[PDB]
Amino acid sequence: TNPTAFAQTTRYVKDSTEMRTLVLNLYRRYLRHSRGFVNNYNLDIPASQVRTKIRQEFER
Amino acid sequence: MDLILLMLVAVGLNIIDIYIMIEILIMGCTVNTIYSASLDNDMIGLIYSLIQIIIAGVESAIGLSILVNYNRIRNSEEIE
Amino acid sequence: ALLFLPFDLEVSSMLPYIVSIYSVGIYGLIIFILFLLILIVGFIYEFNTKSLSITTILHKKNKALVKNLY
Amino acid sequence: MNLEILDLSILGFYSLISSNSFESIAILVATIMPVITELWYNYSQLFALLYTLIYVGAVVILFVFILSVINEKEEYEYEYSGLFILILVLLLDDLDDNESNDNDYNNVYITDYADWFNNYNESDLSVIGNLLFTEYALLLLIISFILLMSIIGLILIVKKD
Amino acid sequence: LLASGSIGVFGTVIVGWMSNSKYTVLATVRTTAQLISYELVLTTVVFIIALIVSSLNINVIIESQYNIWYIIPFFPLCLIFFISALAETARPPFDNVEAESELVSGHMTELSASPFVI
Amino acid sequence: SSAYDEALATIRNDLKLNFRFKADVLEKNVIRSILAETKNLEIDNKDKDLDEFKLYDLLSKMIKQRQDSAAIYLKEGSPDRFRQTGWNELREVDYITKYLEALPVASAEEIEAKVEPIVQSVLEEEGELKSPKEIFSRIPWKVVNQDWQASEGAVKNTVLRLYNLYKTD
Amino acid sequence: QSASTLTKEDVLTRSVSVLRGFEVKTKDIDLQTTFVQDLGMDSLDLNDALVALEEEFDVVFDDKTANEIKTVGEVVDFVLANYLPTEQSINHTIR
Amino acid sequence: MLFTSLLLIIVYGSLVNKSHLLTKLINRLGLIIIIYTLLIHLNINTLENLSIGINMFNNLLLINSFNNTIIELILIICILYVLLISFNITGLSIIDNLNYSKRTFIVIVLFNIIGLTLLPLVNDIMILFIIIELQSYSLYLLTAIFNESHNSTKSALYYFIVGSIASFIILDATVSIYDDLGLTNIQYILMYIDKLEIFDLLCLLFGLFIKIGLAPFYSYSITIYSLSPTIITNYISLMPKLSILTLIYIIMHYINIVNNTDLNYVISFLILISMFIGSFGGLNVIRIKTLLAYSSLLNVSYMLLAILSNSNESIIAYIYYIIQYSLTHINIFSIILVISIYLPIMNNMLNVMITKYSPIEYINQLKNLFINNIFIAIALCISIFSLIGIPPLTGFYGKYLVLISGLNNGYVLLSIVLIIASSISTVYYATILKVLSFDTLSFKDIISNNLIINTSPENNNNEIKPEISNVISYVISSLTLIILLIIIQYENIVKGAYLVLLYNWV
Amino acid sequence: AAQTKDNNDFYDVKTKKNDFFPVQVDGIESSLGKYEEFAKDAHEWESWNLQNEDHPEYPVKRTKIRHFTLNFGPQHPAAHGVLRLILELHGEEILRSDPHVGLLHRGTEKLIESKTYMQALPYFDRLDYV
Amino acid sequence: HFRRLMQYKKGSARPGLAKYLNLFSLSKSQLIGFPVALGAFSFLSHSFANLQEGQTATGEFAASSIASLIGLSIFRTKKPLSSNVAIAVGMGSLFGFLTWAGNFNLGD
Amino acid sequence: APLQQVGRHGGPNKCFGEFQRVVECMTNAKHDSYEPCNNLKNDYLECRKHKVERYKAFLMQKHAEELGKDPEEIGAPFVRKRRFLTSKTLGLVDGDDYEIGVEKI
Ligand SMILES: CCCCCCCCCCCCCCCCCC(=O)OC[C@H](COP(=O)(O)OCCN)OC(=O)CCCCCCCCCCCCCCCCC
Ligand SMILES: CCCCCCCCCCCCCCCCCC(=O)OC[C@H](COP(=O)(O)OCCN)OC(=O)CCCCCCCCCCCCCCCCC
Ligand SMILES: CCCCCCCCCCCC(=O)OC[C@H](COP(=O)(O)OCC[N+](C)(C)C)OC(=O)CCCCCCCCCCC
Repeated sequence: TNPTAFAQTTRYVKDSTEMRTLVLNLYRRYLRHSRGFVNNYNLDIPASQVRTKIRQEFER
Repeated sequence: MDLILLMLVAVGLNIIDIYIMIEILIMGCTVNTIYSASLDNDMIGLIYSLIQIIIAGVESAIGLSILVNYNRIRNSEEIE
Repeated sequence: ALLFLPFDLEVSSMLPYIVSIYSVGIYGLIIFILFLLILIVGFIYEFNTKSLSITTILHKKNKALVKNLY
Repeated sequence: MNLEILDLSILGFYSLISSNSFESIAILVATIMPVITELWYNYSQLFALLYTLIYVGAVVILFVFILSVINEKEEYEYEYSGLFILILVLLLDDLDDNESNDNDYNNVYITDYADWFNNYNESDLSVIGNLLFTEYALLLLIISFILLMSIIGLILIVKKD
Repeated sequence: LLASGSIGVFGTVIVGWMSNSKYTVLATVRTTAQLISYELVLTTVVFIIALIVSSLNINVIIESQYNIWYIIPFFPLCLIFFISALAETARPPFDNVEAESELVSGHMTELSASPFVI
Repeated sequence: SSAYDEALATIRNDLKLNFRFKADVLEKNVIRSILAETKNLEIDNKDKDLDEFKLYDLLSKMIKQRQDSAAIYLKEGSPDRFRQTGWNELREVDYITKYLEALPVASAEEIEAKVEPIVQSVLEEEGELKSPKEIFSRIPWKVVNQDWQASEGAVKNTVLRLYNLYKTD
Repeated sequence: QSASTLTKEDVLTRSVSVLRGFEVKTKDIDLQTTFVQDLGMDSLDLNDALVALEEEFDVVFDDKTANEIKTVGEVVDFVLANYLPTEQSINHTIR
Repeated sequence: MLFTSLLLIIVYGSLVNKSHLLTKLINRLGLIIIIYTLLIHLNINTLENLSIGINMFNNLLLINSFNNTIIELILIICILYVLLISFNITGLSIIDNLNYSKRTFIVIVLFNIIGLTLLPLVNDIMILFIIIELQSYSLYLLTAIFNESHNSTKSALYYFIVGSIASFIILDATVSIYDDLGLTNIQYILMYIDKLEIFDLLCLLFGLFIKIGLAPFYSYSITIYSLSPTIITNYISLMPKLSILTLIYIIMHYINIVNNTDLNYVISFLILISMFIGSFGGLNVIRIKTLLAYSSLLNVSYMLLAILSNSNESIIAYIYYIIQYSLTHINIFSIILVISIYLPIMNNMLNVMITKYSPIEYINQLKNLFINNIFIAIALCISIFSLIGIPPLTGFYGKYLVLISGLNNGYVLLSIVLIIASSISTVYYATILKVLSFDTLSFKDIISNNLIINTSPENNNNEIKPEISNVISYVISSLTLIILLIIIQYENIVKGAYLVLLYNWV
Repeated sequence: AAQTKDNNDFYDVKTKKNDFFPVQVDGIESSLGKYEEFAKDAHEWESWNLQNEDHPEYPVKRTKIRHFTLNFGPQHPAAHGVLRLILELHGEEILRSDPHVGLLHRGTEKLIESKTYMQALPYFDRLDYV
Repeated sequence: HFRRLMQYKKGSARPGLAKYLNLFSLSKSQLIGFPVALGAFSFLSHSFANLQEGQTATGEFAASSIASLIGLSIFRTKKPLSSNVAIAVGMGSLFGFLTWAGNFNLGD
Repeated sequence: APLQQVGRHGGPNKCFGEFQRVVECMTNAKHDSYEPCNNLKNDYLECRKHKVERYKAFLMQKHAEELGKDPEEIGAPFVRKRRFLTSKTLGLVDGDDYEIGVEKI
């Protein structure tokens, strides 16, 4: 079998420095796909608002 | 209107639209052959018209295959 | 789909013979066979090349398990 | 009222404003239909039917290629044109429809006189086949040769193997 | 007869006119594939019958069968004509266009009321 | 500022034509880049009026910047895969020079036709030429806008070019 | 056609404008201008800027480069070396 | 023979398994087929019998001693071209395997040879249209034989579109003539040569001018020849011209009956422009095949002046010129294919990318050929000097015979312009020679182990290993010495061209 | 796995391995001058392109297009009830199948813990309900 | 010109069409200058031919250079005057040479 | 000699005889030049297009206008609708103005 699109293998990270990089990479992916989210889901807000919402969840 | 090449605006902006123009242009030759042959009561013109139709259909297929393979070349990664 | 056009024209080329079979006689009948015999080489060509198959993009091949023993 | 003039007026309007490739494959069908009907009603009903039998099969193959090559480009693009420039262009074009300048050949009507000598009376397709399969049999056999080349040509272009 | 029916094939594929319905689009591809299959066979079979009478008039073909019905000399062609007819009409076992279990309704999945009746 | 406003209208017009007729893409980058530097120029020179000479030094800096960048790339290679960055720099210099030569200012020959009598007259009265600083003194850097019709910098380039020709050491 | 038309002055100029629309300490941005010190961007602000600079130039920073970027000049270097025009349809080029 | 053997080869190629050796051996069978075709054609067709002009196949075809000579020339040049795909051009598999990877290569050539040989014989408008399609379709299929190549397919798309427009122009011209006269046979149409619109035949010539790359339609041929593989460009740039120009000569022979000087002026306008473009076009180019494309456009303009004058001196000029230019064309492309073995290998500025289809793509890839292979470099110099028109090479007599026919007919302007065009085009012909040789002394003592030829192994270190294969070397040697030493037999060869008649008789 | 320079979510720059020799070409010239003398104007000259599209390493930025993705969703006679089978097709050929279930997940296992053994028995009648 | 503007409006996002249209595009001063130069050429060629009871190479040299200079001063305004005269002398010489050689053929 | 101008029933059409007499004249060995066959060429071309005959009708119509002659008084009677080729127009003894049947023969 093959994994679905945009699938990552689960791994338990044991290094806080390596964990921090993985979080920052994922945060960039959320920002890049923000315009895609507005397109697919037909949102009534700009992609700029979507990126703001993403940052709030990462800031929590 | 013809001498200012108005036909260049009537042709669409895809490669396939050029193919359609060629078919229409050749079809104009066959209609002219049928018209003259019928007025003259001449079957040699109608034999010519039949030959034009078959031949014009051959180049339509040959040109299509070139365009088909041209599109395949672009979609060449085919990692699936 | 592309090869449909050459064969469609071949079928449409027999229409003159259908309504003139008697008049042309044996001469037209032999010419009619020659028309079909040249086109039968295209049929042999398509069979031998397997050009009328389905162009799949996946292929299932059975790998052999082997052991590089020491 | 010759209503074929109106049909070609609409077709010329839609050829100027056509944007995507589907509209072009419809301009082709919107062209063969006036040809087939006018051949049917004026000059040759045999070739009106031959056009339908051959061109339709070519049209569908043409249509199926549009599906495999449609590439999103012209749905979202913009065109400017202008309604006034379109209609003015079609008006100037409609002004001059005299393809020939022999006024007597275009104005004076003629007739033919029938005779009863042809007692063996058969269709035009039987005479066309009679000549094509006897006197111009070489033309037929070359056409068969060209059809064979297309069969080989299509395979050597498209087949990856 | 053959020319008129070929136009109906064109009218079927027009439903998937850059449509956003994937089942209509999937059905348009299958209509073309079936047309290529049956069109050559159905046309050639009728031409053999026309060749036996040396006429392209349907009434002459009927009246040519006074002493023999072409089912007896051309029993293989009657099967092939019927097989081609099933493929032309998209009737089972060749109902790959409107396959309910595959493409819900095929090219008709988006059609309702008058366009569906026609 | 009449000439400055007229000049910036042609640059804007060429932007409108470029979008209309889909002219060269690189030209679109040049005009868009000029307008941004013009936007910076307006902020830092308000109420002072904008003569074309101050615009002349703006386009002069753009021309000199890209020539320096082109020199490095045309010696050590462009970083892009198609190796076109170095030539792209020089292509933009041509576009900027097209507008530079359309301003109502003196050409290179007119400015040289006035400094060359000064460079020669310095050398004959003194014998040897060491630095251009002795030639800047005999230049009236107060009234070279309507008698010479040149900016402050275009005269500087003309002297530096002439000095390198005439220098004896 | 399928080649870059980018200059170092344009990429820097477009980079400065995109960085000017953010909340940075100073509007005076050059190649040597650092993100953490001169502009004052924390972890999240920096990646907002990188994605903003991605959209402007239609480029995508790799993960290794993005985590290790310090100065504005490094971005200009990256765009010049990696930018490619997007492929067009089979009809845009030949017609 | 051609038609019968083509059918066997078509079926046989699809039966046996696919391997490079089998395709190469099938190509050699194609070589035998053309040789037998030449022997059979020579055995039955003779110049003395065909002088009158003999009708065949219900007058659909008409062969005379002028048509017959071109047919034999086409068969001979096609023999030389098949040696390229039937033997080793370089001997290294990375380059030579391309010529053996397509099994339908030889089939398409045999398809096109039939179209090439029948086209000059056409005697009816219906068969003129059929044959010109048969020749054109095979050229498109040959241009696209390498369908895994992006440039090869792009060229075939351009070739198909332009060549279909020309064919429609050709068909539209014949339909207009049939509408005027109601006749299809050429000899019947000649009976009404004074009453049909003669410019309906200029439209027919215009479609033929597109297919030979004449200006202003030169753009597509220059583009196609440069993008196609060198093996493909060798064929498609020469073969269509042998047949179409011969057909143009026959059509212009009929046109001159009514002596319409307005038609002569339009053609002179196209020749004048083509000389200007052919000469000035090649001055600023870096690709060798783009340079040769302009050379082809220029030499076609020279031949069309002889075709336009259309007299007794024109038969000799055209016949001699077409023979010697075909040999020069074959010789140059043979050398270009061979000398890819001397290409340096990396181990970079401008990011120059070279593909397997066209290893020699730029003029400066011919650098130091005077050092790598002096005999081949001289052979290339002799061919280039022949294109220049340096006496007593074959190219000199070609220009001399063309000028005689042109000046005899009062074409003072075109004779002067071509001689100016020859001088202008000498600039880019000399640039090839400058690249080959001019840096010999400043580079003679250098260590070049980075060539493509150095990748080849050695057998025993006690044997002598020739660096170039036997067949391709002998062909280059033979053609170069023919070009060089034509003065020995020039008198006898030109006396033969005196006998080639096109309804001269008396 | 990881966003890289030549491969990311939105596009990739695919280059094949070079089958031919890495031929070196230096000193490009025309009959009127060297390449660098006209390279400024060579952008308009297609015959002056040094990069060949047939080369295996020719740079092409290709957008990552979603393959034809079909929802073989619950409203379908083939699916025996509620199955959102997500298929990525190449024409009609299946390339990847993603069966989405839980459209009939009713928490039977959770509810059973709240029932006695006798009360939980009818829940089993409704798992495989044929 | 107005036919090509329609082709512009029909498509401006296609670089291939735009590049080809820019080659054939004529400026405003060329749309006026070209008919004027050709009209002056025809007038002066016929006017001089009437003067000399026939066409001469000198008459064609004068007619072509003046017609060129008139057109050049219209659609080449932003070039030095001596540059336009240099082209006009070159253009006039070509047509004088064309007449001297007997046009396209000596004929009779 | 291939066949040309073949009628729809396989035999010679209206203009074949004109064409045949042109070929016989042009290929006869008794003719020094092609001048004798010039009138035969015009006759064949007149058989197809009737251009000179149409030109004569143009003159007669125009000359009748300038002398005030009525087109309906000097021309030939005609009917434009096939359904109204009635027995009264045809002149039958018991004629009528009712439409004739043209729907199905
Ligand atoms: C039984 C009748 C069937 C036809 C009835 C519908 C009438 C519509 C026009 C039919 C053909 C008339 C000429 C049109 C040629 C094709 C041009 C075209 O693009 O189609 C016109 C149609 C209207 O779209 P519209 O919104 O007006 O314009 C685009 C605005 N951005 O844009 C479309 O894409 C819709 C086209 C639907 C599919 C039509 C397929 C062609 C069928 C032609 C059969 C008849 C032949 C033509 C007879 C009339 C000739 C003018
Ligand atoms: C109505 C539309 C315009 C008419 C176009 C005519 C096309 C067919 C005429 C034959 C010329 C074929 C050459 C290819 C056609 C050129 C296409 C074209 O018109 O593009 C214009 C081209 C680009 O020039 P450019 O100014 O940079 O672009 C315009 C920027 N807005 O500028 C050019 O370079 C065009 C010149 C090409 C070279 C032709 C030279 C032929 C020889 C002329 C001189 C003859 C030599 C003998 C002279 C002695 C007799 C007097
Ligand atoms: C010369 C005398 C001609 C005879 C005339 C009739 C020709 C018919 C040919 C059939 C061949 C065949 O059924 O072909 C089977 C093919 C492909 O099958 P395959 O993959 O090759 O497997 C079979 C090969 N075995 C068994 C050797 C391994 O597809 C089919 O299942 C087609 C099914 C058609 C059914 C249509 C229903 C029609 C009902 C008619 C009611 C009036």
